[PDB]
Amino acid sequence: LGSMFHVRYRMEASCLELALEGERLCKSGDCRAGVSFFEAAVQVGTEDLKTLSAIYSQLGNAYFYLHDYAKALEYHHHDLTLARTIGDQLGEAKASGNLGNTLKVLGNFDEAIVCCQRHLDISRELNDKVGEARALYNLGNVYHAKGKSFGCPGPQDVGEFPEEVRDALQAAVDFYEENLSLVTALGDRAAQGRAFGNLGNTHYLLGNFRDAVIAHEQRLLIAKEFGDKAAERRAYSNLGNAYIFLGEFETASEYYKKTLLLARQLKDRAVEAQSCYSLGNTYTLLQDYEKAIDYHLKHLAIAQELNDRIGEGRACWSLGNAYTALGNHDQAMHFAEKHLEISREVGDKSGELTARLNLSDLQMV
Amino acid sequence: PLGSMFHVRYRMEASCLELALEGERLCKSGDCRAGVSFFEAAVQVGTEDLKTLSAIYSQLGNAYFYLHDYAKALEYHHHDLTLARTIGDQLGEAKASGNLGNTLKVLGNFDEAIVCCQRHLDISRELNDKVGEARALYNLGNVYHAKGKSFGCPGPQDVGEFPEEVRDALQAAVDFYEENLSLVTALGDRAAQGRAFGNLGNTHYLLGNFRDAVIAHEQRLLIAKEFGDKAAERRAYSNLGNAYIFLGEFETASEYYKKTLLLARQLKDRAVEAQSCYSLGNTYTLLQDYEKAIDYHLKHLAIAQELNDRIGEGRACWSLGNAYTALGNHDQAMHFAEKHLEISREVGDKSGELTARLNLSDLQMV
Amino acid sequence: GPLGSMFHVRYRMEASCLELALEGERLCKSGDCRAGVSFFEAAVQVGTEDLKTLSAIYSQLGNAYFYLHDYAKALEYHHHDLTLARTIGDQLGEAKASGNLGNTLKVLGNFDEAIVCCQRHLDISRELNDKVGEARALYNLGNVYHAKGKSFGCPGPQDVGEFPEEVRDALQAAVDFYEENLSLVTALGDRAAQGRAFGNLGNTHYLLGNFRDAVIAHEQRLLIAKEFGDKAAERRAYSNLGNAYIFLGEFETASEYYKKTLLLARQLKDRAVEAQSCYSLGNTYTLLQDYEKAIDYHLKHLAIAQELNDRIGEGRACWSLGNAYTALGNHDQAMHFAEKHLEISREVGDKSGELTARLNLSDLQMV
Amino acid sequence: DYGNSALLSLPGYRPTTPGRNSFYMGTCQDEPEQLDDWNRIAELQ
Amino acid sequence: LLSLPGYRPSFYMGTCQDEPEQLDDWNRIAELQQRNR
Amino acid sequence: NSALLSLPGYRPFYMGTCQDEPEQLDDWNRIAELQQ
Repeated sequence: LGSMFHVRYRMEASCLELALEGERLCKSGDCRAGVSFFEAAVQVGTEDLKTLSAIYSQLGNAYFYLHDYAKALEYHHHDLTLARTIGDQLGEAKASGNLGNTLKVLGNFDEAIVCCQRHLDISRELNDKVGEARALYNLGNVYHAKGKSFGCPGPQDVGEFPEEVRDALQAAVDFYEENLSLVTALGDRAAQGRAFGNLGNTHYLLGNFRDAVIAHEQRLLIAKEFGDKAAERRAYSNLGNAYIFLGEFETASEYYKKTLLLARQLKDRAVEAQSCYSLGNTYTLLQDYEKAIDYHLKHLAIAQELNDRIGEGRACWSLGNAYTALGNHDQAMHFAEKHLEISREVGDKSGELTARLNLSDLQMV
Repeated sequence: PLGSMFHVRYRMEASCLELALEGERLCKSGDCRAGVSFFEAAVQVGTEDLKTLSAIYSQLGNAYFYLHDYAKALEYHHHDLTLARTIGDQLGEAKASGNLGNTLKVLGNFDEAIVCCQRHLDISRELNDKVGEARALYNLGNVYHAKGKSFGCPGPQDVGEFPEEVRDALQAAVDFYEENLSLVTALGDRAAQGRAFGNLGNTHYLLGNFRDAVIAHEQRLLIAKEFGDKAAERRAYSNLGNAYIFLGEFETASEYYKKTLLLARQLKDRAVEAQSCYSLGNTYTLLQDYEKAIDYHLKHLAIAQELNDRIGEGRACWSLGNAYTALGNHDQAMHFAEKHLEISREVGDKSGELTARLNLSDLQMV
Repeated sequence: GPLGSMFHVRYRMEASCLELALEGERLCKSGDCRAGVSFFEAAVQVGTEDLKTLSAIYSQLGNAYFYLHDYAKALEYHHHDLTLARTIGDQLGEAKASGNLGNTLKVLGNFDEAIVCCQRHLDISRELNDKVGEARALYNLGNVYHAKGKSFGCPGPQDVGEFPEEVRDALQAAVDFYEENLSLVTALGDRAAQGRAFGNLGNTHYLLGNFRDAVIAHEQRLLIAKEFGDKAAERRAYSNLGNAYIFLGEFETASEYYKKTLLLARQLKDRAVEAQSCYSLGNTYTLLQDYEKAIDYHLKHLAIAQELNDRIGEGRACWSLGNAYTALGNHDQAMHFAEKHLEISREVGDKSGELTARLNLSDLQMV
Repeated sequence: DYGNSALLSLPGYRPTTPGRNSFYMGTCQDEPEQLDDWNRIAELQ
Repeated sequence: LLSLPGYRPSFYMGTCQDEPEQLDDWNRIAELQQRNR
Repeated sequence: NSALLSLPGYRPFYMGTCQDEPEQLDDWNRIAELQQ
């Protein structure tokens, strides 16, 4: 009892108070305002190096989420520098990991490898098994991204890819499987799911489609266990993709159908449209062009709804070729015009030249 | 009329001296933005006369300096120095070094600024030019004063841990100002004595030598009265009030801030008038006479709203909130705390916004 | 039945690198290089196996960016073309890429490296005994030194010497290269290249102060322009000839060459060249002290300037008219254009003109 | 310089000489960037 | 550790109020124009 | 002396330019002839 002293509360704004406000704003999802309050706490400064380390790291993570990777690099670099000088090698490893992921997005893979390697080595030295696993997952992600950054991906007919890409993807497989081994031993079902998903997509890019199916089937089972409908839908989509490349189009259609089922229940119009587009291409492979037109039209309508102009042109080109395979030359000419119009409007120089070469031929019959 | 074979020579359109003279007249009138264009035009034409060229460079540097384009001020003062050195004009070399030093001083390149102003001093002593020697001493004092001032605003009221780097720089400024004062008093230049006393007083003020600061500013005040310079008189009154605050004699400080307000109202300077009211508000807060503190903080608020000074409006709102809280007016305190929150959001004062929230939470409970 | 109802499905594919490249080239042929660039860079994204094709894409992208005044990307793609030609040891391609890289560097003011690249073009051409390439490299080197000499002192004291020695040396080097080009081009019987050489040789002599040699070279340019029926080149020759005769002091001859520029300008309906011709005629008759004719042509220039909204040229006419009227004695008409000169000089930032218009009105008011 | 393949710094090139050959497919969508970190600061001594 | 931003293990006044920087030079060129005329 | 004339302005009608010859880019048809 004695609350007639509050002119002393009127001065303030403590290093800690600004920081806590920044964190609450990021918790609510407004990281743009959170950054201002974090940098304000930086201006005030503090004596407590443990607090300062936390501020730098959450500023890096906040800038990372706001796609300002340059300043994300700045503050994670400061966190690493601070952790190194006072010897919190526990802090050093975690900062190296965040610095690595930042470098991974910027495309500086060579330094990204080193930083996450530093995270792995320190975790193994301290016998930090959860940190070791997270390092393995990070390394897998970096090599997965490195392999993907060269890809105009070609398993086409019988295709070859550069040795650099195969080596990077195989390295990702090794890291993911090492992560999986340690995560299964720790009994972390969530991390097991994430590992199976990325392992499956890496095999998918490599051309190891049977192994991809197996991994995504495990992702599906874990997604059901957690009731994560979003993850369930991703597994269904990846499974459909893999069965396409195996040549079993009937099986693929039923997996894409299950993606559509969950998309309609989540009322996700964007995923619903992508599902219809995949179904349209599946029935094109099955040469049932009537069903292909049905799904490509459903995709077109959702695209026009969401004003997705890019996807509109994709539907027009597909519809043109579906109608051409049936013989409707008047309906084909209609969508080929719409393909030319959209391709001009969005700057698709490739599409514009194709739509011209399509109308020239179509006009003659 | 008796000479109409005139206007083929003034018609031609050209000369360097004519462009230069136009630039100088524009700077005399205070429009240095237009003067710069005419000076750089004379530069494009060029001249044979190196003494004229030296004058052009120097006045371009001084013009750019006044327009806060310190990068080009450095360019032309550097050219003036280069020219003075090649032709061996040592008096011109010293003056150019001084101007280059002051430019570097604003740019925060203190180490090179010391070198240039030291060069000005050395050449002045070598030529036995006492007025140039004095000006160089004053410049060196100013540079060290600025160097000491540049180590962190987070030393408010009233620090305590002064780093030795700062103390050494401020003490060097004191030495130079006193050397300037000695030479200026011997030359009988009362104006320069006033300027020295002012800067000496403010240096002692930053050092924490408040009694010496009072003494120096009292001398500045006497010289300001001698010259009838009301502006300088008001500056002396303001510095004196500041110093008496740190001595702990708040009653004396209030009467000096009152005299600043008197001269501010007679000069019709609304901005200085508002700063004076704000200082008076804080003085009576230290005297715990919160009724008088509210009176002056309100007068400051009204002038702030007049001048649309949004920053100063928030400062008044926060002060009024805590003055009313010290009296017990919970409703009036909540009003200004809300206005403090609003302004703090509008101006991006993240610190102020969080405080206004922590203030309203507590105030609401009565 | 069609001949291709399922070979229509073969074009429903997507677009090949060659197809995108050919579209880019057709757009540049039509003169819309802004759209051509997009299709070229699209072909770059697709990529190709054929290094000969890739070399052509880089070079035509550099030339396209050059025309669009985006010299930074012109440097990029010509540098890639040079790099590719060097790795595959295509020495003919290496020389051509060096020449284009040199001309790009010439525009962006880096003459020292531009010399190196064009010298490389010359050396490889001589090594392969490629006489047409040797000639083009000589012409390029002449152009670079011509531009180097022209950079600085533009504007800047130029009558009877003496300048910097650096400028005279660069212009003399241009003369040497142009004459070497001329010798090789005359031996190859390339009349078009002979014309281009004579023009640039004449303008180099003109800057050097060798006005008699400039006249001779431009007279040859004029004869070749007539041979090809190139009215544009014919008009350029007439203009250069007038300029040279002014500096020789033969103003009557100069007026008749400027008159012939005006004739061709009126027939091509080129208002801008037509105005420049009237302005030159106005100054010529001022030198001949026939101020009535000078006012006539300076007025014709003023009207076209106001039409084209050329505010700069409007002030130039006002200043000339003021002094032409002053030489006649029309003090009221002179004061009118001197005021207009002051107004324009303020509006366009001509600080020199503004001070002179003031010094003009002061004097005019008193008589 | 010796380098038959080191010139690959030049934009896109290089030649080398049940079931589904050719015709188009789509993309694949990976796993979530997992940010659990919005409560590292809030625990303090 | 010694260079990392903001660390080491106010109330409003309006402090200082310095003395004004002196410029008067707008005379030297016209002054030279009676030194040769 | 070499440092002396490094500064702008030194040392003891209207015209119209020399109007040079236009930059030669007669090239637009390499790629169509490369269709071999």
